[PDB]
Amino acid sequence: MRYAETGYVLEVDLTKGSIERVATDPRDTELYLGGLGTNAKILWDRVPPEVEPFSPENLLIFAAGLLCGTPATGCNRTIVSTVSPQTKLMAFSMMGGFWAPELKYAGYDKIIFRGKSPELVYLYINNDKVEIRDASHLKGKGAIETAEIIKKELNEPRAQVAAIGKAGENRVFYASIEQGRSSASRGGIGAVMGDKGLKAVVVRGTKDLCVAKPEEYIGLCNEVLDYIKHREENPIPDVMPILAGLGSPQEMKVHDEKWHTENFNWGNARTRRKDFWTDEVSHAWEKTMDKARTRLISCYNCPMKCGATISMEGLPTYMMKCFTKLTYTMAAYSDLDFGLRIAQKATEYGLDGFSAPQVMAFAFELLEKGILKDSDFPGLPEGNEERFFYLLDKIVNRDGIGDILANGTYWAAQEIGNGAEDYAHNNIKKHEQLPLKLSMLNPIYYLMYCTGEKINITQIEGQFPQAPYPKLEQREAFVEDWIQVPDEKFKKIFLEWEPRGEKSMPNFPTVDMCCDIVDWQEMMHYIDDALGQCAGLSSFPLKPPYHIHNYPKFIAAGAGIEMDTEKLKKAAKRYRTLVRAFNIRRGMRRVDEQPPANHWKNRFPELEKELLDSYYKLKGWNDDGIPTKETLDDLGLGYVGDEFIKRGILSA
Amino acid sequence: MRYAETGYVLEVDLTKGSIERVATDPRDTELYLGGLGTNAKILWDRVPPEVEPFSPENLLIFAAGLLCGTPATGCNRTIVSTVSPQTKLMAFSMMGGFWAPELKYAGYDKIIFRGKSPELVYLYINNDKVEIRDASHLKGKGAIETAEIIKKELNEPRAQVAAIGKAGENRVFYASIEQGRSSASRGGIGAVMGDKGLKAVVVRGTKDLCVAKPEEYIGLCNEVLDYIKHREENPIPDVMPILAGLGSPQEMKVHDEKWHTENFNWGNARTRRKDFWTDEVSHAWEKTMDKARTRLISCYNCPMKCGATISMEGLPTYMMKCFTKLTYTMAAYSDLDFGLRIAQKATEYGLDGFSAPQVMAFAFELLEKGILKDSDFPGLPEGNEERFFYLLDKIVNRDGIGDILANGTYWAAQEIGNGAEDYAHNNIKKHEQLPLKLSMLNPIYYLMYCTGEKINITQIEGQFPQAPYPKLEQREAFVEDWIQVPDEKFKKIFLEWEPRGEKSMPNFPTVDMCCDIVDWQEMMHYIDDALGQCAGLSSFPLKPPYHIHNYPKFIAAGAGIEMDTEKLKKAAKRYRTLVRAFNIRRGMRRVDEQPPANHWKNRFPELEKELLDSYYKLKGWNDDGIPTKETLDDLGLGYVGDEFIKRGILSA
Amino acid sequence: KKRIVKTINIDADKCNGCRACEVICSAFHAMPPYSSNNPARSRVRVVRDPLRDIYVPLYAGEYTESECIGRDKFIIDGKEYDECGFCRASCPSRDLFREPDSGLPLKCDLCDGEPEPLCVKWCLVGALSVTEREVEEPDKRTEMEIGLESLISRFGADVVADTVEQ
Amino acid sequence: KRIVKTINIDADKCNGCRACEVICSAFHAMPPYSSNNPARSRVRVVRDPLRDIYVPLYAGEYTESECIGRDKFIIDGKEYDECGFCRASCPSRDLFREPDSGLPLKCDLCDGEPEPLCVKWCLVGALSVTEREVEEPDESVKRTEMEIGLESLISRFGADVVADTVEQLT
Ligand SMILES: Nc1nc2c(c(=O)[nH]1)N[C@H]1C(S)=C(SSC3=C(S)[C@@H](COP(=O)(O)O)O[C@H]4Nc5nc(N)[nH]c(=O)c5N[C@@H]34)[C@@H](COP(=O)(O)O)O[C@H]1N2
Ligand SMILES: Nc1nc2c(c(=O)[nH]1)N[C@H]1C(S)=C(S)[C@@H](COP(=O)(O)O)O[C@H]1N2
Ligand SMILES: Nc1nc2c(c(=O)[nH]1)N[C@H]1C(S)=C(S)[C@@H](COP(=O)(O)O)O[C@H]1N2
Ligand code: SF4
Ligand code: SF4
Ligand code: SF4
Ligand code: SF4
Ligand code: SF4
Ligand code: SF4
Ligand code: SF4
Ligand code: SF4
Ligand SMILES: [Mg+2]
Ligand SMILES: [Mg+2]
Ligand SMILES: [W+6]
Ligand SMILES: [W+6]
Ligand SMILES: [Zn+2]
Ligand SMILES: [Zn+2]
Repeated sequence: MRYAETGYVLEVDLTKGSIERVATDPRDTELYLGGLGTNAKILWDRVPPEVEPFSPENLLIFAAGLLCGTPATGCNRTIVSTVSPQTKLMAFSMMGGFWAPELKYAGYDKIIFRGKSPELVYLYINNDKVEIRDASHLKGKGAIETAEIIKKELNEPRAQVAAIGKAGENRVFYASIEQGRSSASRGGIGAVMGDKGLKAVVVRGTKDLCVAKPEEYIGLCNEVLDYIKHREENPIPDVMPILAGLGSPQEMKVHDEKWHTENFNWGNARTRRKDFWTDEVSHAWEKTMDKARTRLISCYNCPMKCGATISMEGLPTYMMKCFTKLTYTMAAYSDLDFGLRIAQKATEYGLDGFSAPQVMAFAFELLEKGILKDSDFPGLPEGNEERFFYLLDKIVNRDGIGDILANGTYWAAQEIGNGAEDYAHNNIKKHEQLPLKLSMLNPIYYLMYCTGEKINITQIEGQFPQAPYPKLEQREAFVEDWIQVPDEKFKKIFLEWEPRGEKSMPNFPTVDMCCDIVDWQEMMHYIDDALGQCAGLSSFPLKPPYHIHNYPKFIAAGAGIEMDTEKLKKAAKRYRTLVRAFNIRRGMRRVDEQPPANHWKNRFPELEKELLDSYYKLKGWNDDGIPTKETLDDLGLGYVGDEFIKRGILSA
Repeated sequence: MRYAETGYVLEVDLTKGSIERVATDPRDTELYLGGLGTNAKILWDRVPPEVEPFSPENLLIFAAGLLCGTPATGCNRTIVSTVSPQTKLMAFSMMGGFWAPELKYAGYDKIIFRGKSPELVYLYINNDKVEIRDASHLKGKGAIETAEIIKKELNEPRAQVAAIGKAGENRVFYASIEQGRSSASRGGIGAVMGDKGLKAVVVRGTKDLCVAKPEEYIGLCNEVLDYIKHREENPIPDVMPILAGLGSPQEMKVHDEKWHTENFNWGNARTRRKDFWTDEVSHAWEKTMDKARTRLISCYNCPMKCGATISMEGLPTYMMKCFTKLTYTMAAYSDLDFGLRIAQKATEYGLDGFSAPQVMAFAFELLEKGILKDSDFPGLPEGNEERFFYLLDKIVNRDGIGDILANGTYWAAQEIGNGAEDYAHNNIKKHEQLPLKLSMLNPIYYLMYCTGEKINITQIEGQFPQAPYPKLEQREAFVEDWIQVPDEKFKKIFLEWEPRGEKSMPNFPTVDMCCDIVDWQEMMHYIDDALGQCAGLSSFPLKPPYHIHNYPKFIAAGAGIEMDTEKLKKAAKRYRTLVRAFNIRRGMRRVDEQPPANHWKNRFPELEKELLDSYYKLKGWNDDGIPTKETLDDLGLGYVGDEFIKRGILSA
Repeated sequence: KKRIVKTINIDADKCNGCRACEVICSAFHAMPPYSSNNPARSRVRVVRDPLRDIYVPLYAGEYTESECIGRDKFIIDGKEYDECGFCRASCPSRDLFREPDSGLPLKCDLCDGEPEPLCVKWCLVGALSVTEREVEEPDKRTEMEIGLESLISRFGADVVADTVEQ
Repeated sequence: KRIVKTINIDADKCNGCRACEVICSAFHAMPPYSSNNPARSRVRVVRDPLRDIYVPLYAGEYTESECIGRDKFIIDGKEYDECGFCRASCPSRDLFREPDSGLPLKCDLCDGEPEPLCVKWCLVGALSVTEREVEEPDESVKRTEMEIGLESLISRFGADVVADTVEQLT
C-alpha cells in the first residue's frame, strides 16, 4: 500500500489526445521525496539539453507535494515544473490555495503534459474520469473569469481550476498560472502552458487519502497547531511587525509601510526615496486599503489568512497577497490606489507581478533616454498612470513594441540595442530580481542571489535572522528557545553577530559561517517544495512550527517510509544537486552565478570569491559550479556522473 | 355561529385581579358594527359623567375592528377608547401594525380594563390562557425595550406587545401606547393605562378566524388587490406626490419637502418660512434620510409599506411614519437629523408627536417673553437642540416645570397665568392641533375642525380633493372614473370648483355643498374605525379601493349579517351621534366647537355661523349641537333621548 | 431520463414583513377553502425581527421525527439570526409547520392544482416567485453493498446482521 | 429540564480554509485518522470568494424524500444557492451523504470526545458550541445511527435485497 502519496500520475500527450494513468516507483519517493524532487527526476531523464522551451518535447508538470491532502496544516502547494522560455534553465513555480489537495483527492500525484494541442483545450479531471475539452469559447478570457465560466458549464461548483489569461495564450515570457487566491507566477510556466494550447486544468476529487501511522500523524499536527497559537501570542521581540510572525509576508494586514517604501527601489529598481513615508501618504494608503480589502482569507487547511480579496470601484474582485501590493505602485512612482487597480488587470491577464512592472518601468527609461522613440509607442497617452495601462495591453497582445517587451528586460534590451543592455541592470540569469539595491555587501545574501535555482531571493531566505540585535540581551533571549536549529553553533553565531564594529558584515559572520547558514536556509525550502508544505509555516519565517527535527516524523508517519534528520538532510541534498545538474547540462556555469553589478554600493571582489569558492566546496561541487563525480556517487546520482563524463562536462 | 367577530370580550378588573370572558350581544353588532362603534356603546352605559379620567371607574378598552383577522387587505387597526385626562371628553385612538389581528386569533374582540392595580403589572393572553404578571422589573423601560424583554421572559417570539414608556407611567396627558411600528398616540390613553398600573398588554393567538361567505369574501379581496395595482400604476394626475397615491402620507419615501416645510408653521405653530426649502437644505435632508432609513415596512396584510425603520448612529432602532418626521424638527427650528434623534427618545418614552413638540416650543416662547424665568429651568443648557432634550426629560419625569408642562398647553397656561393663555393659541377643546395656519377661510375644513370628535384634522379629511384643478379638462378627467362617490352630485361640485374667481372659496362650494362633503368624509372614517380597516386604503386617500359601494358587501360576506349602502350609512350615523351624545353628557356644547382665533387670517363670522347652523341641521342636532329627540328615536337611540330629558339636556 | 424541479426564489431584501403570504396560504389550505385563516397553519412563515432588519420567508420542508443533536445559530453580514433560523423542517423542537391544535406536520405542495402559488400571487411587492428546470432523473446497486460494508466496519458484523432481522 | 446544545457559527469570521472539513472526516475514518476526505465531513463550508460567501453548514437529520419545491435566497445583496442553508441529509444532493454509498451523515458533536474537533481546529474562532437548559420535554424519536443507516438502505433497495446481501457478507 502507498501512503500520503497516491502512487499514480497522469500522462497526457496533447498532440495525440491520449491520456494514461501510470503507477509510480516507490524507490523514487525514497530518494527524492516528492513534489519538486520527483519533478526534477522526470525532467532530467526525459528533457535533454537539445529540447527548446516552445518545442513539443518540453514537459509541463503539475505536482502535488507528498503530504498535500493530509491533515498537515498549510500543506497544500502545487509545484509546476518546466524549462523556462526566458532563462532557458529549469523553472519550478509554487502555487498555494486549494488545487494540489484536490488532485490528491482525485487520486493523482502529478500531471505530466507533453506535445502541443492544435486547438485551445482544457483538461477535466473528476476522480477516475479524465477528458480533454474544447476551450475555443474561452479564448482571451482572464484566468479568474475562465474558472467561473468553466465551473458553470460542468456544473461543478466545488471544482478547482488553474488557468492562464491572455498573456499565457500569447506566450509572454513572464506569464503566470492563476487559481483563485493562488499563483504559479515566475519563470514563464504560463507561456509554456499556452504554447501547448492548454487553457486550464480543472480538477474535482472525492476519494480518501490515507496516512501510514494515524494516531502518530494527528499527534504531530496537534503539536503544530499548538505551536502556531503560542507563536501568535509571542511574536519575535523588538523586530518590525512583518518579520515577527508566521505566514507569508503579511502585507495585506496592518503595519506601517515605512521600511518598505523607503528601502525598495522605485521605478526600474532605480530610485530610493529616503523620506517618502509622510503622514499624508500614510493616511492616504490606509484609507485606500480599508476601502478595498474585503476579507483576509486562507489557503487550504491554514489559519494564517495571508491573502485578501480586493474590490476596487467598478472592477471585478480579485485576490492579492505579499509584495504584489507594492511592485506596480513603486514601478510607476504612483499611489496605492493605482497599484491595486492595475494589478487587477495583470492578474486576469496572468502576468508575473515582479517582472511585469519592471519591464514597463524599463521601457519608459529607454523612452526617456532616447533609445526608444515616441514612434515606438503609437497612441501613447500623456498621463503617467494611463501610460502603464497602455503599455500593459500592448505587452499581453504582443503588439508592436509589446512583442519585444513581452520577452523580458534581458532579451528586449538585446534586441533593441543602442546600449539598452545597460538598463537591464537588475537581472540574474536573465531573470528580473526583487527591486532592492542595498549599500553594504551582505555575504549571506550574496551567496543566495548567486546560487539559488529559483533565481528569486525571497524564496531561499528565512531561517536565519536578516539583521542582528543591538543589545546582547536580545540575542540571548532569542536563542534560548531556538529549537529549529540543526546545530547549537547557529545560536553562537547569532550571539556574536553585531550591527556595528569588528563583528559586523561583511567580515562577520565568517565565510564558513555564511556557507552553513545559506545551506540551512536553502535546505528548508527544498524540503517544503517536495512535501508541499507552505513556506509560510516552515522555511520562510523565524522559528516556524515545521523544522528539521519534526519533519522526519511527519514523513515517516505520513508516507510510511524510514526517515530521520540525517536521511532527510541527504534527501534534500540529493535532488537539490540534481536540479543543479539539470541546469549544468543546459549550459549554466560559474560565470552566470553573479549578482547585478550595482546590487551593492560596497563590493569586495576577494571576499566574494572566497565566499563562492567555499560554498561550492561545501556543496561538493568543483570551482566551475559543477557537482563532482565523487559527491554524485555518494548521493546515489551515479547516472548523473556518467552522463557528465560522456558529455565531457566532467573529466574521467 | 358568529363570523368575522369572535363574539367574546375579556373583562379585567385590575383592582381585584379578576379576569372573565363574556359573550357579546349580536344585536350590538347589527347596530354599531364593531371597533369604535361598540366601544361607544360600552362607554355610554358604563361611564357616567361623574367619572374622572384617573378614577377606578374609568374604562380602558382595547378593541379589534370587525374585519381584523380576515384576509381583507390592510384590515388591522386596534381602537383604544377611554375618557381623556386632557380634554375630559371621550378619547378614541387608532393603532395599526399586528396587534389587533393577533387578538382575534386569540379569540377575543375586546379587552375592557377597569379599576387600578396597586403594583405595576402586565396582561398576558395566549389563546384561552389569560393571566396578570408582575412588571416591577420593567419600571421606567421604554415601550419598545419593554416588548423585547417581555418576549424573552415568556419565550414567545411571535407575541404582539402594546406598552407604555416612562411618560405613560407618570400619567403625562399626551402619553401614547406603542407597538413596534404602531402607535395609539393622541388623547392621553397612555396616561390612563399607566394610571391603572398597566405596563403592557401581551397577546399570542393561534385559533382560526371564520367568515360567513368564503368564496364571495375572497373575491372581494382580489378585487381590492387588483384596484391597488391599477392605482399604483395610475396616480392622481397633476397633484403633488404625497397626495397622488394610496396609504398614509408617504413621508418616509421620496418627495421634495417644499410644500410641507413652507406651509406648516415652525416653532409653536408660529413662524411661516416662505423660502426655506433651498438647494442646500434639500440635499442635506436627503443625505440624512438615505443614511437613516433602513427599510420600508408594512402593517399586517398590506403592500403599501408606509412605515420605516430608522437607525441613527449610536441609537437603538425605532419605527417612524407620517408627520412625526417633521414635527420635532419644525418645533425646534432645526434640521432633519435632530428631529430623527429626538423622536427616538420620544417614541421610547411614549409621547404624542403632535402635542409634545408644541408643548416644548410653547414653553420656550414663555421663557422668551419673560412669563417664565430661567429659575424655572435649572440646569438649562445653552444650545437650542440640547434644550429640547433637556425639557423632554423634565416633562416625562414630571420634574419641576415638567410637572406643569406634562398637562399640555391648555392646562399649563391656565396654571402659569401671567397671560400664558395667549400662547396656547392652537387648541381645540384643549387639544393641540396640527401646526397649520392658512390665509383664506376654508369652509370645508372649518366644519371639520369644529365638529370632529377625534379633534384631529388629518383623521376626518380624505375623500374629497383639498384643492381644485385650474383647467376644466383636469376635473372632467378626474370625475370620469370616480366610482367611490355616494352621489353623482359630488362630481358636479368638483367640476364647478375653481381656484380663483366667483366659483372659489370661501363662497364656493356653497354651504349645503360643504355640509354634504364633510358628512361623506367623516362617514368613511367612522366606518373604518368600526371595521378595523386602515384609512390608508379607505377614508384617507383619493379614490381608495374600499368605498361606500363595496363595503356593505364585505360586511355581509364577512360577518354574515344583512347590509347595504343605506343601512351602512345609517349604522355609521348611529354610533357617530352616540359618540356625540357621550361628549354632550360630559358637558360639550356649541361654544366649544370653535377653531383657534388665528387659524385663518381671513374670517367671515356670518358665513361661519351659517355653515355650522346648516351642518347641525343635516346631522339632526339642534342649534346648541345636541342630537334632537326625533333624530335619536329614528336612529334607535331612544334610550339616549330619555336620559337627556331626565338630565335636562333636552326639553320634554 | 429527465424530471422537473421547482425553485422558490425569495428576495428577502424586498420583503416588507406584511405577512400576507401567511394569510392567503392558510386561508386557501383551509377546509372548506377560505372559510377561515390562521397564520399558524401557513406553509410559509416569515422570520420577522424589524429591529434586527430581518425579514425571511420560510417554507415548510420535510418531516423529521427527532431534533438535531446540535442546533445551529448563524451570524451573517452583521445580523444575528435565530437558532434554526433557516430550517424548513417540521421538527419536534418547535411549532412552525405543525398544526397549532394537533401537531401534525404541514407541507408546502406549491398549491397543487391552482394556476399560481397564492403566496406569490398576494405578495404585491414581488419578493416571491417560482421557476422550473429539467434535471437528470435519478439512476446503482453497488452503492448498497459499499454502504453495508461501511456499517459492518463501524458497528460490527454481528450487530448489523441481528438488526436486519427487524 | 433537559439540555439543548447550540452551534454558534460566526460566518463573518470564516476564512474558508476548510480545516473543519479535514479534521471531522479524519476523525470519522475507520480507524480514526487513518484517512480524511472532505466529502464525508459532517460539516461542509459553502464557499464563494468572488461573492464573499463563507457559510459552514452542519449535517442534520435524514430525509428520504425531497421537498416539493426548493428554495433560493437573496439576502443582504448576496445570492445564495438552492437549499444553501438546508442541513438535511437529502437525496437531492451529495452534501451530508457518503460519496460511495449515499449513506446519511449526521453530526453528533464528536460524542464521547473532550470537545468538538471542528471547533478545536477552527483557530480563528469562527465556531463554538454552548449549552442551556429548557423546561420543554424532549419528544424526539431517538434512533441509532446504525438503524437510520440500515433503514435508509432498506428504503432505497428493498428489505429482502438488503437482508440477503447481509447474509452473504456475514
Ligand atoms: N514551499 C514553498 N511555499 C511557498 C513559497 C516557496 O517559495 N516555497 N513562497 C511563499 C510566498 S513568499 C508567497 S507570496 S507572492 C509572489 C511571489 S512568492 C513571487 C512568485 O513566485 P512563485 O514561485 O511563482 O510562487 O512573485 C510574485 N508574483 C506574482 N504574480 C502573480 N501573477 N500573482 C501573484 O500573486 C504574485 N505574487 C508574488 C506565496 C504565494 O502563493 P501563491 O498561491 O500565489 O503561489 O507562496 C508562499 N509559499
Ligand atoms: N381606521 C383608521 N386608520 C388610520 C388612521 C385612523 O385615524 N383611523 N390614521 C392614519 C394615519 S394619518 C397614520 S400616520 C397611521 C398611523 O398608524 P399607527 O396608528 O399604527 O401609528 O394610521 C392611519 N390609519
Ligand atoms: N408618538 C407618536 N405620536 C404620533 C404619531 C406616531 O406615530 N407616534 N402619529 C402622528 C400622526 S401622523 C397621526 S394621524 C396621529 C394618529 O393618532 P392616533 O394614534 O391617536 O389615532 O398621531 C400623531 N402622533
Ligand atoms: S500561511 Fe498563508 S500563504 Fe501559507 S498556506 Fe496559510 S494562508 Fe496560504
Ligand atoms: S396603508 Fe400604510 S398604514 Fe395602512 S395598513 Fe398599509 S402599511 Fe399600514
Ligand atoms: S407577502 Fe411578500 S413582502 Fe409580505 S411578508 Fe410575505 S413575502 Fe414578505
Ligand atoms: S428545527 Fe431543524 S435545524 Fe433545528 S433541531 Fe429541528 S431539524 Fe435540526
Ligand atoms: S406555494 Fe402554496 S402551499 Fe406553498 S406556502 Fe404558498 S400558498 Fe401555501
Ligand atoms: S475552520 Fe473555521 S475559518 Fe476554516 S472554513 Fe472551517 S469554520 Fe471557516
Ligand atoms: S436539500 Fe433540504 S431544502 Fe432542499 S429539497 Fe432536500 S430537504 Fe428540501
Ligand atoms: S462537532 Fe464533530 S461530528 Fe460535528 S461537524 Fe464538528 S467534528 Fe464533525
Ligand atoms: Mg506562487
Ligand atoms: Mg396612531
Ligand atoms: W512573495
Ligand atoms: W398621520
Ligand atoms: Zn509593507
Ligand atoms: Zn414631506
